[PDB]
Amino acid sequence: TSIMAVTFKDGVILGADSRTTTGAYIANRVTDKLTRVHDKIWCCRSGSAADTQAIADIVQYHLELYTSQYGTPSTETAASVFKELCYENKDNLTAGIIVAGYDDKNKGEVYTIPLGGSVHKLPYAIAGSGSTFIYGYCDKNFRENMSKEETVDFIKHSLSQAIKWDGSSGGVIRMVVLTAAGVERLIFYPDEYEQL
Amino acid sequence: TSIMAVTFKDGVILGADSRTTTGAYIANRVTDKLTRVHDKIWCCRSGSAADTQAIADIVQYHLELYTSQYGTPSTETAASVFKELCYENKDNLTAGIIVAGYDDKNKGEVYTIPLGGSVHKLPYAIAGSGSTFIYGYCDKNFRENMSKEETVDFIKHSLSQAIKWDGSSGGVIRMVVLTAAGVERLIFYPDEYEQL
Amino acid sequence: QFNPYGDNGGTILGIAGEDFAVLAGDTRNITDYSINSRYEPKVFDCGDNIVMSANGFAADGDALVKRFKNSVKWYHFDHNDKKLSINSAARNIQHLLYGKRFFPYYVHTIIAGLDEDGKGAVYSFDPVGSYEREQCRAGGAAASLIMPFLDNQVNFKNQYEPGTNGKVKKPLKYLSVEEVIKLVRDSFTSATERHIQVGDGLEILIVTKDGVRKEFYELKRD
Amino acid sequence: TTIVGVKFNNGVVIAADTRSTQGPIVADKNCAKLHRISPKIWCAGAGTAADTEAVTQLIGSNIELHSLYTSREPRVVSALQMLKQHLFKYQGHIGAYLIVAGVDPTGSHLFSIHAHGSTDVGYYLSLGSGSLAAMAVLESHWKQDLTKEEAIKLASDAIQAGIWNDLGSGSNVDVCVMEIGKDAEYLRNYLTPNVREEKQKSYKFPRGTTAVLKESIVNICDIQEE
Amino acid sequence: MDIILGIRVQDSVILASSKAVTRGISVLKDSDDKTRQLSPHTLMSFAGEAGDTVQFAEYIQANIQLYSIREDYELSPQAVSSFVRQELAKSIRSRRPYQVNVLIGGYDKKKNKPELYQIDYLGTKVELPYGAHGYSGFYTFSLLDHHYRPDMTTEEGLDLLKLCVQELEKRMPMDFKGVIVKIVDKDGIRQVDDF
Amino acid sequence: MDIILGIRVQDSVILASSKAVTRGISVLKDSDDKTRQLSPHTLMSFAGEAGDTVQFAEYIQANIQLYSIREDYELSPQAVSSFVRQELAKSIRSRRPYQVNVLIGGYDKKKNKPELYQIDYLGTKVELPYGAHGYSGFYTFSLLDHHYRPDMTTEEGLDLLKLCVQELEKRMPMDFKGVIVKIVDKDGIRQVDDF
Amino acid sequence: SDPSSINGGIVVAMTGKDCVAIACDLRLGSQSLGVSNKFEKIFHYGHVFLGITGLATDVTTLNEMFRYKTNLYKLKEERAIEPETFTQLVSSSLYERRFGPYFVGPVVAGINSKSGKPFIAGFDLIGCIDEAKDFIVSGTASDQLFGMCESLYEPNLEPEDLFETISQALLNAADRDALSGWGAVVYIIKKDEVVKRYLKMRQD
Amino acid sequence: MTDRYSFSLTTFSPSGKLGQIDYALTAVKQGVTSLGIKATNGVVIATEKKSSSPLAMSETLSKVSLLTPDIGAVYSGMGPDYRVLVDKSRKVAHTSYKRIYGEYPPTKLLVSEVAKIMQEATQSG
Amino acid sequence: ATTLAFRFQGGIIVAVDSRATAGNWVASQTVKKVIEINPFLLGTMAGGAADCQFWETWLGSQCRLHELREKERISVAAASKILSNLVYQYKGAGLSMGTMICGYTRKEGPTIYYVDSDGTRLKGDIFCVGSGQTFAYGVLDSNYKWDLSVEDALYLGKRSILAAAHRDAYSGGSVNLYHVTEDGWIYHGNHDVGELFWKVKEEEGSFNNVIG
Amino acid sequence: TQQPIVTGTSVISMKYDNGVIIAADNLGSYGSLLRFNGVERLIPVGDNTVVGISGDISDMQHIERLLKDLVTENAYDNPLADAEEALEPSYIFEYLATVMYQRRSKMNPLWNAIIVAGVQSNGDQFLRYVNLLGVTYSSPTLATGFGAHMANPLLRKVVDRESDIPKTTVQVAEEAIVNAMRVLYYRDARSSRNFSLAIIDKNTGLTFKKNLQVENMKWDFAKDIKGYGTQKI
Ligand SMILES: */C1=C\C(=O)NCC/C=C/[C@H](NC(=O)[C@@H](NC(=O)N[C@H](C(=O)O)C(C)C)C(C)C)C(=O)N[C@H]1C(C)C
Ligand SMILES: [Mg+2]
Ligand SMILES: [Mg+2]
Ligand SMILES: [Mg+2]
Ligand SMILES: [Mg+2]
Ligand SMILES: [Mg+2]
Repeated sequence: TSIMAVTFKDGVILGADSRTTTGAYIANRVTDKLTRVHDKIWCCRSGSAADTQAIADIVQYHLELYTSQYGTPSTETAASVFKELCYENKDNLTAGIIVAGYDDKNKGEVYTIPLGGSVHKLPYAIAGSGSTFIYGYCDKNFRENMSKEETVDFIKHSLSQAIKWDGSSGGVIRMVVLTAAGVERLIFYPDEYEQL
Repeated sequence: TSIMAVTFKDGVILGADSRTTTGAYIANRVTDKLTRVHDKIWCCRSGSAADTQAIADIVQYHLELYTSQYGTPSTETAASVFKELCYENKDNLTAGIIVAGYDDKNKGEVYTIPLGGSVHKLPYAIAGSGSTFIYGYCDKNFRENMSKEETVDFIKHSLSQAIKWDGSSGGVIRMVVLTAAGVERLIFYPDEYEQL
Repeated sequence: QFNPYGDNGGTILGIAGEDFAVLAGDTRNITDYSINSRYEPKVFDCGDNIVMSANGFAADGDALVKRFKNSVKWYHFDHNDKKLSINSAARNIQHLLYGKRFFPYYVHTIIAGLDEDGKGAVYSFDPVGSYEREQCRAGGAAASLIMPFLDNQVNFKNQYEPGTNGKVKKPLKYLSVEEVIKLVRDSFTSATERHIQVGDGLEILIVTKDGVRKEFYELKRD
Repeated sequence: TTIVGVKFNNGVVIAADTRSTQGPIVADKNCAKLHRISPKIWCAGAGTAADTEAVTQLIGSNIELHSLYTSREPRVVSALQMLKQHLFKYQGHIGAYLIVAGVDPTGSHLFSIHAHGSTDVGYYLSLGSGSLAAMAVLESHWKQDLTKEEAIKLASDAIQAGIWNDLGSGSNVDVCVMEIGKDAEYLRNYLTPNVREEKQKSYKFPRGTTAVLKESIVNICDIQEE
Repeated sequence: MDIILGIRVQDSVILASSKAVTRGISVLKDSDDKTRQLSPHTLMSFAGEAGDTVQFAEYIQANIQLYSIREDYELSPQAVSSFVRQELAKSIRSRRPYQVNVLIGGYDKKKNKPELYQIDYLGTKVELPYGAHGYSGFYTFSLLDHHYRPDMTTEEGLDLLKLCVQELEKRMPMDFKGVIVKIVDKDGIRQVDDF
Repeated sequence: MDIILGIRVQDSVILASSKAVTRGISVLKDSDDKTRQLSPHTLMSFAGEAGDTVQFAEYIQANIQLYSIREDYELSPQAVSSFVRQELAKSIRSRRPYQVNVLIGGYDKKKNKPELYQIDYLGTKVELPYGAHGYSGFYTFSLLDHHYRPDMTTEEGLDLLKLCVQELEKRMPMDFKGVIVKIVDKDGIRQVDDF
Repeated sequence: SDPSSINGGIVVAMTGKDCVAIACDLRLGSQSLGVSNKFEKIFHYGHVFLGITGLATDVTTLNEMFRYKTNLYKLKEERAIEPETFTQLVSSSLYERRFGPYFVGPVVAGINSKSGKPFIAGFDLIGCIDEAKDFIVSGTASDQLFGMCESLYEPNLEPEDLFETISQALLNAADRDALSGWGAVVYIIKKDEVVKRYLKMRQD
Repeated sequence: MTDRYSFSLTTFSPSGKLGQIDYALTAVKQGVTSLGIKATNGVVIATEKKSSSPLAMSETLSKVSLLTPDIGAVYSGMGPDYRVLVDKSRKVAHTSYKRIYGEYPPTKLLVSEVAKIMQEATQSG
Repeated sequence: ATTLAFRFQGGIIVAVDSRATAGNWVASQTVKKVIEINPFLLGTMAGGAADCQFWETWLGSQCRLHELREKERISVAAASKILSNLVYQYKGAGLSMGTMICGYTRKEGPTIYYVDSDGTRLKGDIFCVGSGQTFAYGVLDSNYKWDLSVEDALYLGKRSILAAAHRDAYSGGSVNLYHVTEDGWIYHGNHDVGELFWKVKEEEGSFNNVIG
Repeated sequence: TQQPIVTGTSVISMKYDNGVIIAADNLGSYGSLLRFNGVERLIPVGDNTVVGISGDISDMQHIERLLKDLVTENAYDNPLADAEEALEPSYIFEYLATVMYQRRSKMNPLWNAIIVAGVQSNGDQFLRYVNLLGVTYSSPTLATGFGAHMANPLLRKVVDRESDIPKTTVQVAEEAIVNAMRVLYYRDARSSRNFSLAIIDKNTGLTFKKNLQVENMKWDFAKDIKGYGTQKI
């Protein structure tokens, strides 16, 4: 798995590959790892597919009930609910989740929740087995307040390399853009990103 | 450990960090990982320090005796001697060696010998625990037939990132330049490469 | 795997005199080959003229002392401020220790004071609560170095009267508080020389009818 | 165990504590850890004490024969090479961790060597359980172009840090100074900051205190004439 | 414990049980009675893990005696054996199972028939003309297979039992210190005091 | 095998050794002689792992008989015991050590003295007034400590030995099928055929 | 299981004024079972004394080995071996079995016949030499012996005072060890007379 | 190949003479004179440096050799044979003595070891 | 450790050694291995020191509650069974206990029950328990009679512990003697093994193997 | 029972004449990966206490929330919450020490080593340690992890016993702490150049310094070091 989320001038974009493996067998080559827990709060999942789906479903339930009572939750609030589940059940979970969301007050925000269940607010985050190979590239190429097009290029190029070197990553590059304008899904195919 | 060797227009340059660890303790922060087996045939060492020193000493002995009988050995010949030791004693060795050398006929050549004792001739090579973090960066930034200054910058920037992310790497960046003009040693300190 | 136990080193020593008792211990606290503190008190005044030390794993040691001190407080509340006698304190500590029989306090406990006749008393416990009134007891790291010396110099073991050649034992004459303190200091000086976990300082608590007094002495810091 | 080595202007100095232990028990309070490989090549050992002694004497013996064969004074690099190849062959089972220092016709040298056979070069080095305490002092006070007096001071200060802070180290500081164009000076018990205080009591027994069953003369002499 | 034997003859059931109690290195006792009277015409012998054997036997004894008082009636040997089997079958999936094997020798006063039941610690029940637990059967069953007749007298049953014990005393490595023999018939339970 | 005892009295050495040979489940033999005559006035009993015991004993016997023929002379019990110790001390660091414990009872014709040596499989030798291997000593040494005198007759030694065997037969769990008893004195070696 | 504590036993050596003392218990056991109360652990080759604790088969073997070697030494050198030289021989002999060692704790004691200087030394099972000025201890009650020696010892004791010191060090150390005791022997060694004394002690 | 000369080249003649030893002594007789004198507080050994050529640096040829710090040797006869004997004598002082006893051998015993080596060249194959 | 108890004409003799060890290290030579449950009942310590101490004091509390409720002395049978039923509840948890519950009542006479931490409860005439039990059994079995006098029985128990103290490395220190009568137990003193061994050796002529 | 995942290295501290100093680097390691470079591991409680935490970061964040909740709870129905009934360093430590020992007793520890540094109401210096086992101790200098092995020896040269505390100024103490952090950066493979430092003084109060860097580093001597033995070039 190769996943990342990047804040930019107009908000935040989440990116992910589409490969799901059982050992060396690709059980699903068109997986959607970008999951919606609220209208403009999404997450990237890595680790146990069963665990991260179970967690995401519970979070979506919590934020739906939150919204009915208190109105739209913040991205920080969503990250907290994720953290509570991951931290308290750390013995029985294998889950690495990146939370990304867009407020109008706070704009684009990214939170990463690694194995232990800690929370870290960052300008951008990378995770999954494929992320190891792009720590160098992402650190050198990330800038704050990039344009939408620049951020799409940054994520496309980054996950391209992660896919190239990690056998557990591959397929299509999926992206979800979160701005004031709304929610936009993007997809990029192998013939496009392999020639970069 | 973070090590690499890069061929360029005038020959080849080897690069390395200077950190040697025993667990989390830095046993030597000014290690020289660029070792000379012949006048213009050097290597970068990773893995067991005992094993790679023992191997390098034996290779230096073999190439010295070769030279006395048959004249200057090729870089390919040196790589073969390394491979013979690493392959035949694979059960008892933990050694990852990059061999780099300059002929006048063949110019700059790089060979990498990973754990198993296989040989791979490449335009450039990266190895050591820190190399994982710069596969993306090096693949995106390497060009063939670079100038000396460009190659120094490429290695400096690459190992800078490897050092930044890998706890097992650090200290100074050492480099050795192999050309027709001779053998040049370079050193770059933390205050220089950390601000890149 | 998580190991709930540790070893903080240290060595303690209790000696019962005719009308007094001493409980001594070194002030060094360690883990593995490092020193945590050169002065971390290990012997405590628990009230009612009772002194206590629980040597071994310091977390368990602190917990037990804390719970016993608490037991003294509640004994006063429940029984009209009655003084907790040393024998009653000893039986109470057995139940505190045996309460965790299947997850023990990893300590060797010693208490000292005076019995109800005013005579010096020392009680010694194993980790799970078996106990005995004793005249002399060393505990902890250098206990094996100290006890044989005390058998010889306090109880005059293997000592006979010159001229009789083994026929008449050396008579067991009573020792003063000044005499006992000399043997304690020499016991710890000797232990410091040959045991790496013993050193830094020696703190002695002396119990008489007048109350509890403290004495401190430097030990080698290497 | 704390052992250090420090380079200076015209030579090199090594130092060591004097405590040897078996578990938590101190076996010898005044142990000698500075080993002579040759007159002007000395090394300090940590780890298994028999191994550090044996490997020193073996290489020291072979170094002497080599010196006689070649009519040349022994070199530090020779001792280093012979030590590492021997230790590598035994794959760490010979538990010798050494700091090797000396002067020879090539100059002054300072190396470390580990049980598996890897070696290092440096201006200041430390080994043993008290090496972290010692290295803290070395990293705080070392500079280029140290004098002989400054190096002895630094080395002994580094050993002291081990003596006081590491339970595996204690007692006294031994030093050996190897200067170019001079005899190596071995300073046994250079510092003595751990003398035991007088005891409170004398434990000398009255004669006849111990019970005896039998007495007899033991014949240590050979079979006699006549 | 070790050897427990049982044989059902014409008009009675005979149970033989060893007298030794060994705790590892030493033989602590040589007169131990490994049996409990459950009711006037029902006897149970037992062998297995220390402590559990007697605990189980006395527990069963108490339950049958309770039934006897409540109903003023003696349960049939078959009924008692079924109760015992269920207790052991329940026990085998417990937190800590009873490690006890039993023989139940009873005389059914309704049918006027002796009955022998063999039950192991798993709750495996079988009605037999003769039975054993542990290694006892390995030595004795070949002799019983040869000599046994369903119309044997009590005296003939005791003689065949003596031959079984003699073979055990010859070929078994352990010294089980002889056996206590008890007879269960229409008149109740009695012990053969010379064997 | 199991129990081997030895007692040195005034004028002789008496060795008692069990007769049982047990292979796991069954007692295969009840008349096994766990001893070898090394020389006319030297006897060795043995116990340990199956096969190795007899192999070692016969190997020693062959070597001593070879020495006797070469020199036309009987080695002293002390000399024989030292040879045996060295063989076992050599064996313990071998690829596969002899797992054999021995007692050596001999009468020294030069000194006119009986001698008993106890050697275990490690090569641990001790000269004793009485000795044993395995668990035998645990049961018998308290009796021997009480009754033993250095001036005992052979008949008194046999009586004390009977008391030792009786205690073994009472408190030991295993049936060792009695003992074969042999006496070593100035006239040589003889077996007590009623014990 | 641990070879150095199957049989049990202890040895202690001390220096005095123009004299040395070496002492040992007499127990040989098989773990809990006491087997022999006459197993002496001190031997001598000329004027050099050697105590050996640990595995009893190795104790006997090494004694026979050093008797062997010192007898050849004497025939070739035409003189008795000295304590300093013998100490090196013990160390050499133990280290030759580096990866298959004798499970022992040897102790050397004696007086150099030429210099008159008292000498003691101790070894680990692999040959490391502990050459103490004051005292050497060895065996299953070595902790106890360290405790006794460290407090009881003072330098320059006269032969008959040293006897009392070393005896009381051994006795009280042994009485705190299950695998030591069952009798004790003390050697008092001077330049040309050696006295051997068996001590009366508890037999449990 | 293999050394197929496993038989003695020195043998007794009918008169009881060992020819090769006698002839070796003849070679010694032709050799340059060397001597030794023992005093109460020391010993001296001396010989002539018979230089084969004046262009040769005779300081580089050592006829008098240190064996141990307290033992020295000189010879008469075949120089090359001496040189290898010195190498063997230096080594045997360590292997058969110093590595065992932690001290250098006494003169008589080192002599005994050198003598043994020379005896074996008189009987070996 | 070595503990014994045997029934005879005059009641029960209980004898124990006094040594406690942790590995080879002798922790104490002055251990009290006879637990005075009450003035009529005695228990012996073997196995776990705490387990024996704690639960046999607890037993004394249960016995006291019994006689308060029933206005009658508790039987040895009932007292021993309270303890065996208790340790049986804990079976598997790791209790370590080997004890003889000894008493003398009107209805039973002198009675001894061996109680053990895996649930065993055995009535008997002679019991021995501990690392030195085999040595003590030898002396007991060869010298025991029902018609021993109180004096001779006391000596037999003393001599049997001495035998074990000598041979067993983990037994020794001193011998504690008790004599249990119908009117209660009577303490018969502490006897140092060191002094007792030499005394017995001379007077009895035994231990000729040992030089004195 | 668990294992630490994201971890923080050494916390170091010492007493001086008028108060205490405490320091810790800003790194959150993920095994050998130097993952997070902006982690604050010194957490102030009021104006009199700073709690320094090493080990598992997820547990550190949990402890941080417990301390934040402690301040809220103390203010409830407490008119003197900012005066006489404010939280003391000794109160904060005893609470944490209780939690740490309880958690280890349930076989579910907070995988940390903690140092509570502060100044009490009466001006007394407070410095005490607690870890995942519930083990506690006090000393003139305290350090966790690698700091225990390398910092303590250096800090103990300044304050070797209790009587050295009044002789030690804040300048000398801070200097010693800053040097120790440099030594740790040289020698600890899980350390970073960036760190935070806090001073709690009885006169000048709490001074919290962020974004400090290790400076005045010696590396020049590395240029002369060649090979591992015999190599000259
Ligand atoms: C320096 C201390 C260390 O570097 N390491 C601590 C381990 C200590 C080793 C050494 N002690 C010994 O060699 C003692 N013998 C010994 O350990 N033998 C081993 C055994 O388990 O018995 C065998 C050989 C495996 C000896 C002193 C009795 C030691 O003290 N090292 C010092 C320094 C090098 C003297
Ligand atoms: Mg799961
Ligand atoms: Mg891929
Ligand atoms: Mg120290
Ligand atoms: Mg003893
Ligand atoms: Mg005993």
